[PDB]
Amino acid sequence: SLPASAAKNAKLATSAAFAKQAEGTTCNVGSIACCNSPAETNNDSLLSGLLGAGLLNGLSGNTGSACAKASLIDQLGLLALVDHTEEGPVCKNIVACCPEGTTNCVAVDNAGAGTKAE
Repeated sequence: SLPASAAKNAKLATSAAFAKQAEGTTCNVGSIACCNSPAETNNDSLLSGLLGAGLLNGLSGNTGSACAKASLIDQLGLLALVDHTEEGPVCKNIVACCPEGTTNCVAVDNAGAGTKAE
């Protein structure tokens, strides 16, 4: 357990499929996130505050589908919008780009269901 030792990668532990996602979807590395259906992301009343470790916001124009970033995943690991498959840690539903700090996240999918090439 030694952070930032010869590590030139900052992916989702593996990504792979999530990397194909990050290549197929127009987003940014330090603003890469996953957003889930509001009823599930907000399933827990504490979950709503759990995703906002840095006082962040939800989808741009849609207060409900909040997005947790890869850094947030290494901070808490919000399983509300994260799904696990043998391809690695991947999106649960909606893929979008979200800033760490304070502002909404932009969605470049919406109606694609956050699919990834294998």
